[PDB]
Amino acid sequence: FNKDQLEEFKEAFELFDRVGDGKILYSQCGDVMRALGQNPTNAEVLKVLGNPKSDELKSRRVDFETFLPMLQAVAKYEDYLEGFRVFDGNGKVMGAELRHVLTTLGEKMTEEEVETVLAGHEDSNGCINYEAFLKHILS
Amino acid sequence: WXAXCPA
Amino acid sequence: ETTALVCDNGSGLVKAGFAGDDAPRAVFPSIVGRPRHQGVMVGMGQKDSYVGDEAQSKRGILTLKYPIEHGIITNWDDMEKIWHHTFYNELRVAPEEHPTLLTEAPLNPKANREKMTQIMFETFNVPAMYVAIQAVLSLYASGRTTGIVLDSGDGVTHNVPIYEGYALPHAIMRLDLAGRDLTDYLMKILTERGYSFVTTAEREIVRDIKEKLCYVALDFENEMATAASSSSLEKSYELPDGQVITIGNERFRCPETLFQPSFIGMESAGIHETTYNSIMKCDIDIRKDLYANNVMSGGTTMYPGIADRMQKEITALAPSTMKIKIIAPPERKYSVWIGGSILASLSTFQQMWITKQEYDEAGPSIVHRKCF
Amino acid sequence: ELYTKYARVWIPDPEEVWKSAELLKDYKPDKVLQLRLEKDLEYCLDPKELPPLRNPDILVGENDLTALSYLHEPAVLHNLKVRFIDSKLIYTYCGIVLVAINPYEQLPIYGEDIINAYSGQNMGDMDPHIFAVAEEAYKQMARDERNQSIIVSGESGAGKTVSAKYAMRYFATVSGSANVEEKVLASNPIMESIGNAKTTRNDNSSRFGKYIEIGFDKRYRIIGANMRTYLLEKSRVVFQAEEERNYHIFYQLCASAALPEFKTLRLGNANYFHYTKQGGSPVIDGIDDAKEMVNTRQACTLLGISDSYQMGIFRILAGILHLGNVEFASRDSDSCAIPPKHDPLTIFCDLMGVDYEEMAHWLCHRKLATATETYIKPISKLHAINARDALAKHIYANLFNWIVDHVNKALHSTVKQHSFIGVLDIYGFETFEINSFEQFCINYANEKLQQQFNMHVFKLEQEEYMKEQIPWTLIDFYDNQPCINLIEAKMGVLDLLDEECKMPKGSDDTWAQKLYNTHLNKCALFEKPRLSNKAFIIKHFADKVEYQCEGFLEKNKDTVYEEQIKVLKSSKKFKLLPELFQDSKEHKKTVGHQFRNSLHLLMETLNATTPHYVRCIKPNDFKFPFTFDEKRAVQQLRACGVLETIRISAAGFPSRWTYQEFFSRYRVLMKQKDVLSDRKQTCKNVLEKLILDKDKYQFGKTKIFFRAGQVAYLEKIRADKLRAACIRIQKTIRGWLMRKKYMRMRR
Ligand SMILES: Nc1ncnc2c1ncn2[C@@H]1O[C@H](COP(=O)(O)OP(=O)(O)NP(=O)(O)O)[C@@H](O)[C@H]1O
Ligand SMILES: Nc1ncnc2c1ncn2[C@@H]1O[C@H](COP(=O)(O)OP(=O)(O)O)[C@@H](O)[C@H]1O
Ligand SMILES: [Mg+2]
Ligand SMILES: [Mg+2]
Ligand SMILES: [Mg+2]
Repeated sequence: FNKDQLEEFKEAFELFDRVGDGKILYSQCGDVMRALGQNPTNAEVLKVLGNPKSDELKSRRVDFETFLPMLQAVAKYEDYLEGFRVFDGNGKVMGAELRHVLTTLGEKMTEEEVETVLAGHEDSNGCINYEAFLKHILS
Repeated sequence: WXAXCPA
Repeated sequence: ETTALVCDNGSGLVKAGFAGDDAPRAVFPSIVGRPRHQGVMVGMGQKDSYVGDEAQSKRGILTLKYPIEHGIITNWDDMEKIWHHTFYNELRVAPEEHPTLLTEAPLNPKANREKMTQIMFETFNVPAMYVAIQAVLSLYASGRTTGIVLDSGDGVTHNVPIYEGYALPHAIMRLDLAGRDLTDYLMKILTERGYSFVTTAEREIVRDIKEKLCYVALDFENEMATAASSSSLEKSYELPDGQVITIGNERFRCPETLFQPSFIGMESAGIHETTYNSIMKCDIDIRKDLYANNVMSGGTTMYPGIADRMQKEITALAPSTMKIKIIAPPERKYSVWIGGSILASLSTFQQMWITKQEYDEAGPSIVHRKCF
Repeated sequence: ELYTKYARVWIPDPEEVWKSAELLKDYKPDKVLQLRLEKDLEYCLDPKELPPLRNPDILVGENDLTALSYLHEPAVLHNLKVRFIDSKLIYTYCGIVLVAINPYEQLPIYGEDIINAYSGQNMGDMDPHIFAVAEEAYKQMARDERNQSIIVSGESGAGKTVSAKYAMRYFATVSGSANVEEKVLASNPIMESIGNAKTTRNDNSSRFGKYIEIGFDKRYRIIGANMRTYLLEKSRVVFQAEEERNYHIFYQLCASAALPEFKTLRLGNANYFHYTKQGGSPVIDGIDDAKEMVNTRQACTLLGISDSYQMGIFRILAGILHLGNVEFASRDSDSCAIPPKHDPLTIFCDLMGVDYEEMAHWLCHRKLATATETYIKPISKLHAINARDALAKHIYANLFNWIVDHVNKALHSTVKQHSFIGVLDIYGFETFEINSFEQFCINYANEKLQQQFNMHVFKLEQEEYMKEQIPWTLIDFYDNQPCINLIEAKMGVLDLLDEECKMPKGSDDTWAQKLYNTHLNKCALFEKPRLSNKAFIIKHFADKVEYQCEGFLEKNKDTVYEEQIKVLKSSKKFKLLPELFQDSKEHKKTVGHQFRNSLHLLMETLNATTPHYVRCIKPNDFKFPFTFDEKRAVQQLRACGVLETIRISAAGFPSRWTYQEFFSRYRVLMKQKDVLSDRKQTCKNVLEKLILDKDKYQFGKTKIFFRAGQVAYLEKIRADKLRAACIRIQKTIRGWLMRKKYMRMRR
């Protein structure tokens, strides 16, 4: 990272500082990485965090300087398409089925998150154009 | 038999 | 499937039948007759020789020979005639299809068993066979595994002690006295009362008198006194020509010679004393179980009163404290065949047969090792 | 290996025979698995084993226990449990076999609309139901001229009668009709009364094989029915072990005695007569014998046995009871005699119309005839008691045959029987704390039926493999023939027992010793229990079973002295007693030999025919409606042989898929590069990529055949791929929405 990147990342980090100490919680580190363009799994975030225990994850606070090596380490389409083609073969995906899989498999998300991302993209039949949705969510 | 008796 | 033949050649009666059934279905005398007079009528179908019940029916014009004298087969082709008559005429069974079980007295020459075997395999082609000791079979008959068997047929008498299924071969006694020679003695004592039976056909009549009228005197002396003093003891019998003959003391005097062989001239003591001298050759732990069983077998033990005479004088010899029991089943004339009938139906026994393969490998010598 | 985080495995437990556990740490090849239990356990892997895996849940609950990709005990005991408890479905296939569970509760499923629903449908069209067996038997009988059998096996009370009843109701309704089923059903009271017993484990245990053959005419209307019986347990008449009873009718009879009709019989209480007394358990709860008597006579009357004959039958049974009391006083080891003026024999001869002094003479003597000459000779008190009991057995067996023949005379219809379908109710494999000659025979008849089953199934799978053009040898014949030769060959256990009866001074000690000498190390199926010289073990198909020698030489003896029968035929006091015998080697045959012969008649009757199999299980001891207990269930699933049927099916190719359904499951694994529009060849390519070894799958014309554990592996890798895709998508979206809240935070 160059000076400009370090400045933008620190500024972003400080916007997420909800206590004024120039720090975020470990549990926000992943959020900052995602806000900064990373797409880590919860497992990857915990791994770069050093698999913290619940207590230090929830209350130990780290400043930008300790977070930064983790962001660096984290920083270092066709599969995404096949992944969407998993749930198809007319190029569509049920909104109900996507809701079910997102709320029941993997690193399960809430129904509200899924409603938020799915809002306005499904048609009357309940089908999602996944290539368009993917391009939209990758921009 | 063969000796000590008739049969 | 196939059921072994069980065949006892004896002396006198052949008795034969299938294994696994209750009684012989062929019983007939082992006698072979040849005609001795001149054939006069032409076109009669006159026949070289007769066997069994035929020779009994025609005996007026025949010489009758017994092919077994003292349990030794003396003439071989008259014996082949008797076996041929048994299988084809009496049982009507082809011998190739059936194992055969054959019966013999102990301490008789080995050549007898060898010839019996060589004939059964080579000329009858019997698929398997065995040769069994007559005494051993009478315990299978009476349902025992222990006892001293006293067995007497025509010809040979023998004692064989058995204890828990082991024979004790050093203690076997054999005695040539029994059965036929009672008849030859009976002819000489009848001559004293003025009847003369010489020819071989007349002997068959004497033998039937012996079967009907003889009985064993319980005390020999008192009965000779009685019959000398009275006529109460005297019975009369009718010959085949309607003559009538009358027999007094003599009828008990005949079977007494089993108990005192001196009369006929033999060396040895009577059956009671070879029986006791046979128990005395056994070790002392088992005598108490031998005295508890004495098993009579074969037809010479069917005289009235012979069981009670045995029990009396063996009790007189034996130590005082013991039960002497004599077991004399009313069926004892057949006991050797009934025992062989049981033995040949066991499944354990199906390994014991001499099969034709082993004979073709090793020849008639095998019988001595593979059989007892 | 297959064991991973997110795995599941079955672990054994005392109180439900298996319980689920989740594999809490990935396992690497060492004596430990971390397991989580629905909380925490550590479980030894022990010599080695691994615990049985748990089937992926899309397979659990389907109609066929061979559809499971892991086939093992806890999978069966799981499917039958969920399907019975949750669905209330009581019928389930195991391959060919239908398994049926007794609900102890009525159900709507037997309604006539459903009778119509099953008719004409093949086994594929529908869920399992008993009508789906009856329908197959019917249509095969029509399709191909051969007769058909239906074979029903289970612990008594597992509903074999109700299964047969609804089976024949299917025939009556489908054919049209003539009132057979009413008659057949109405026979059951009497054949329960003469034919069943109490047993240590059961009441109304049936001790015989009942074969009901329904005849059809050339229209395939029902003509009528015959009945045959096999394998009757004759030895129970005279000997019962503790907490057993004699056949019910003796206790119905004794409990009746206060009734006027039976005043003449002089019946005592049930503890007076030596044949009822011994097992010491006169009274059953939940029944009143005195009512059951009335129900028996009422069934006799409905089947049209005149009251004169009924009083005949009860005469003869009072005869058997009184005969039992006769006592012999030995005078010698050779000889025995009856006490003078001895009352039981006086009552027997009065009941039976014979001379007191003839029976007094012939019970104690036996007669042997040469061609020319005949002897009467005495017999020991042991041989006398053996003969009295052989006469009791021979009377009872003839009386049973006569009642069955009268029932047949009322069931027959006088028309040419074009073909028949036959329904066999027979007992299953049996094991107690103590096993004795009856159990030995029952288990041998099950070894024979299990062989027939295995051989039939093997033929069917050879036909299916030729139908899919797959070389045969891949499936091969597992065979219980060495255990049958162990039992019934010459120098087998039965042969050496029948030998030991006639051998002099036979005893159970010398018998056991003969067994050890003959078999002890020469056969892998015969074993000696380590601590006893009086017992032996046979490794039957279901399990090892230990038998005591202590009974068999008493029980195995039949010999009947013909003279005692010729005495009984002379009876003129009443018609039935000579009529029973009216009818030479059979008088010599031992019980074991008659059992073999009856079993050969049965196997010839079934080999004439093409079988269909049903199995029945009690789910609990206490008749609780729709409640299921794993510890009785696993017992009966062994006893019924289902748990070896599945073991034999687990070798080979039990999992079968059509290529279309295979796409419908597994498009997800295939790249659209890999898909041809030739589907069959697509799959031939893909599966060879995905599963490395050509062994574990056979291609055939319309199906794929899989070794057991493979479809589970495919489900595992499918779930893993689908999860990985879900992870990619959801992290992408959840990162976008976090970035979108960051967009709000910059703003
Ligand atoms: N399919 C079924 N539907 C309803 N009840 C059933 C069913 N199968 C069995 N039962 C019940 O199970 C009980 C016994 O069945 P049943 O066939 O009469 O046994 P059983 O009289 O002992 N004959 P057995 O099997 O030889 O002992 C009865 O209460 C039936 O109602
Ligand atoms: N009822 C009888 N009383 C006395 N002696 C008999 C009787 N029956 C047969 N015998 C004699 O016994 C012999 C036949 O006995 P048996 O046992 O048949 O001989 P084997 O055992 O050699 O066949 C003959 O000497 C016959 O005289
Ligand atoms: Mg003899
Ligand atoms: Mg019932
Ligand atoms: Mg029943």
